[PDB]
Amino acid sequence: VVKRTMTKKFLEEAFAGESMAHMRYLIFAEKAEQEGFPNIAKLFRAIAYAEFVHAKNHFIALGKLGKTPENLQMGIEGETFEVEEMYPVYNKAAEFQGEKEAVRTTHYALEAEKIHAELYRKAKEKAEKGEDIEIKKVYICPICGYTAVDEAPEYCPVCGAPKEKFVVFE
Amino acid sequence: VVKRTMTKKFLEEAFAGESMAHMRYLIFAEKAEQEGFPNIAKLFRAIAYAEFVHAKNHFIALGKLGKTPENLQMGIEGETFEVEEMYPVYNKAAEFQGEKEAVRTTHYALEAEKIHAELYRKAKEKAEKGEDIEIKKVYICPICGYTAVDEAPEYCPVCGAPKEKFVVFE
Ligand SMILES: [Fe+2]
Ligand SMILES: [Fe+2]
Ligand SMILES: [Fe+2]
Ligand SMILES: [Fe+2]
Ligand SMILES: [Fe+2]
Ligand SMILES: [Fe+2]
Repeated sequence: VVKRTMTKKFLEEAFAGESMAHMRYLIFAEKAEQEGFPNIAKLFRAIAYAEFVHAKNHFIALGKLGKTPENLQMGIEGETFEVEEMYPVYNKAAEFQGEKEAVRTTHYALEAEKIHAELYRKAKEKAEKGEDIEIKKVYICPICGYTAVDEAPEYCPVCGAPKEKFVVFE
Repeated sequence: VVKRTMTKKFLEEAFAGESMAHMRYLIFAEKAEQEGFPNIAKLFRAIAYAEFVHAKNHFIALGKLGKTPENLQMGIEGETFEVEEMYPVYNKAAEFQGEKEAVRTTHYALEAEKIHAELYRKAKEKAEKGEDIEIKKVYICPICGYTAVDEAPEYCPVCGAPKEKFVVFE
């Protein structure tokens, strides 16, 4: 595990950089697919995977990956920070500055992170005891990220999207 | 597009936070699968997709998504930044501080970003004239992110992993 202060900071910066490169490449892969460049999309998805490999390498070099219950706990703490501190403040500041699009994107994320924190707390209770959670499918709204387990609601309560738009993970 | 300075900054910070949560969750999904919790793995994967949605929303609200040629150009500049500036410095610093694990993860990423920059330059040439690239598959090394289009060397030139371990995008 890396211990020296400057190298640790540089790897955390590189982790952030690789995560953001991965994410832009996923966003760009979807746009290329929509514009009629399916091979360009394939290249973006593939390079996105390479940047996952690089960020995973940095993250393990920093000592941050543990067993499932501990990884769930990191999930819980991050989701809790975004629900209680980060997104309420960023949403209030956007409203204060009149930036309606940011009001919306921060509202969307906040309502979903409330769900994520609760799901990871239910998961951790099972993983603590060596059990897997019993969920069969998870549905995700592709507009706002709203997350539902086992059945999709009739429409998304956060953005109003129809049940038919939800993405299924089975 | 968001224009006020503080809101823009908070959206950039939220984009970084959602990217890193997505990346953590993909890393955690793989560890859950290895430890024998496939339903917790499925949960991490679906919630990572929700964070893709939230990041993509902030990224569009900042006005950073364009057409494929402009997105490739953002690719080129980021990859060129990592090759000529960021990784050489972080790698030399890790070496100076004796942090061999960081020397290795920065070396792995650096050699692959060299290839990414060149692939995106080749892709943009075609995109900016309305044509798709012609590629069949892309191979990615799961140890260091080495990337090869159409034909792969029999062993990864950076870490030595055999071609059978490469992840194939087709
Ligand atoms: Fe990378
Ligand atoms: Fe979340
Ligand atoms: Fe929604
Ligand atoms: Fe999120
Ligand atoms: Fe790269
Ligand atoms: Fe490799």
